[PDB]
Amino acid sequence: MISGLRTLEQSVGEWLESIGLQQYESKLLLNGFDDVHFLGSNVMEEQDLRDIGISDPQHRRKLLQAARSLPKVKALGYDGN
Repeated sequence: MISGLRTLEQSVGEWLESIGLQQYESKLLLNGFDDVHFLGSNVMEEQDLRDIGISDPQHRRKLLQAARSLPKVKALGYDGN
């Protein structure tokens, strides 16, 4: 999703709360993955979400979309602001 309407200051809880996965926050926190400024750095692959607990499809594809949709991402084409 090249587009997205979100806040420029959201934490793990709130972030996951916007998608309804705040319940799995504990898993994303106990795995030292709470770093919101790493969602774009860390691999954040399916296996990563599975190792923490998120082994669901609607929970893996969602966390991967909201994670990659974040700023500071490897430019692939067409620069923007």
